[PDB]
Amino acid sequence: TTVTSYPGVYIEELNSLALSVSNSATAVPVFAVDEQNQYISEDNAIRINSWMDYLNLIGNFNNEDKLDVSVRAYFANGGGYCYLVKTTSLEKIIPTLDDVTLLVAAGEDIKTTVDVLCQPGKGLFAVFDGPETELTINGAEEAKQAYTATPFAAVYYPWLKADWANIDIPPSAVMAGVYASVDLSRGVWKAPANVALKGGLEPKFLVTDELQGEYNTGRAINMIRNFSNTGTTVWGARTLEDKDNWRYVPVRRLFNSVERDIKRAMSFAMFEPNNQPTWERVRAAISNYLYSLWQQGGLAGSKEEDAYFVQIGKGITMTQEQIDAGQMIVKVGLAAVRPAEFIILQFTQDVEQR
Amino acid sequence: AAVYYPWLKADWANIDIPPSAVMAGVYASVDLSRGVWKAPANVALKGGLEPKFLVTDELQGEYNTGRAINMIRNFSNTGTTVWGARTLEDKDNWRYVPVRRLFNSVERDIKRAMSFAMFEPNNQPTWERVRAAISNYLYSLWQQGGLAGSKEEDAYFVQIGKGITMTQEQIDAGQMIVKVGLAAVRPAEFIILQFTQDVEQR
Amino acid sequence: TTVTSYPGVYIEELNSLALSVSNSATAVPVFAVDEQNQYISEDNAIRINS
Repeated sequence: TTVTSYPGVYIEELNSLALSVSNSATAVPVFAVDEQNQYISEDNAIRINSWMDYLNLIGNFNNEDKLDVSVRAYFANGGGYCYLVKTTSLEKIIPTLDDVTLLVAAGEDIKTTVDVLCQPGKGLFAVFDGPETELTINGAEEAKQAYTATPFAAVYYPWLKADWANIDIPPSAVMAGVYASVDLSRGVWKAPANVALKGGLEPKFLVTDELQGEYNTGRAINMIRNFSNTGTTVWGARTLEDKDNWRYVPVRRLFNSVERDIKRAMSFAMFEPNNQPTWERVRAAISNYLYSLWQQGGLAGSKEEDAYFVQIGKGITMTQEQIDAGQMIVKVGLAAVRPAEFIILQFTQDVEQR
Repeated sequence: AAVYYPWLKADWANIDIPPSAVMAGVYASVDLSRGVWKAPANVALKGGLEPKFLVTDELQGEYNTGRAINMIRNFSNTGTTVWGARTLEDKDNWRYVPVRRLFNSVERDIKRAMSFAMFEPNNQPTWERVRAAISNYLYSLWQQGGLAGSKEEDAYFVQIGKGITMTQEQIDAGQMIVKVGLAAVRPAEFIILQFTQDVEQR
Repeated sequence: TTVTSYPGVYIEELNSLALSVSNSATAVPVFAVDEQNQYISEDNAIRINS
């Protein structure tokens, strides 16, 4: 540590491992632009902040082209900054980017590129757009066949039609803004459904309630439905996967933003020597992040011993021989809240029975 | 030994700087600031010099095994940082340059102390001083966190005495034998994170 | 399970078998229509809701 050579006063500042977890950039999307759009440069993530910032790329032509309408509809719903890449070089740019967590298809049919991109380790929940044609109720078995069931996706059926820019707006770029608006206003764990679309755009296809019955099961297609109380609202929080674990886009995107806020904090404690002083700081810094989500109501459970658990230590999670290979193992439990998809009400006339 | 791949390029002195002289200063900066047992990787280079060759992460996958080559990699959070603590040997004992250079600085600080007790006659008064003086050094490293283990009976052990480490016939040849155990800490090379949705299971 | 190749942070999500039993569609009938009824298409389960 310190060497003492000459008689004098030696100042040395020993400091413990200071570890804290930063939460930032929950929903920052990317837009796979149309390949024909000549204004996006080839193989460069040109980044835009606002619509006046985007308008320096192209000063006119808000009316016709389907990318140009989509990013205008994106900034109207929710505020964010988005990168614009061509779909030809989509798989080359996205891994070398800072925070891209919604690979949003602005009507470009990039299902194969999404499956190559997102492994279970990376993250970046990627929304899709529904089929622009009519979906009847008895043609449900074929309309689901085009999408392949993966828990990193979401489909939204009715393509939207607005007053300005008379071409049909894709629903995926519209719903991309509602994600960043909900994750900013009420946090990431609240489901992005049941929020009115702030832009003045109506669904082109009306939604029967029985039509949503046989589509919102299996690899579900969420449906934008307009009714009289709140206007045109999004009405689906299900992803493209039907099992008990990963059924919901709030329960999926909470496990993205927790597994990315901790991974940035683990870069500070990267090459620290792992013993009992080190993994007490890593346990206490992660458990304060998972406690702050529990006080905000993002995790279910009555008290904090049930909402989460974190376990580091020789013995408990890793053996001695794994320490000799230099790999410390952190087990993290989360009980994420799931939305009330079907609130049911049971009415009894037996009040003394209880 | 230790190898560091990308030769560095700086603004001043436009010839290519070798990485070995650059990494030599980071060793003396880490060993002074946080001690010898902390791994000399994950420290930004204070000089204004960038790597001449960019490092792909998959390129480091098949080079950081076997007789490994450590790689200086620049990323956006901390700048150009050193990113390897492995030596040129792939076995379980001597895999790391902190676990190697701790066994150099302990086996040289004690060897200078053994010159004072060099020709002392070895009996029960002598090797009680040598046992108690070495065990206080290995206790001071344990309180600084340089040695793993829960309590001091597990972090180290030192054994001198007729019987235990040396026999009677080796005393008659005049050679006393000191056995010293160390459990040096090894760096977290691959921190892995396992996420479960079963919180009442634990 | 997991392979460790390069020094870094590895996220792997191990999840237990989540199994739950869904109860739905207890009594959904089919109607063998009359063979003379020309409006039902041949060999196709035409489905009606209301």
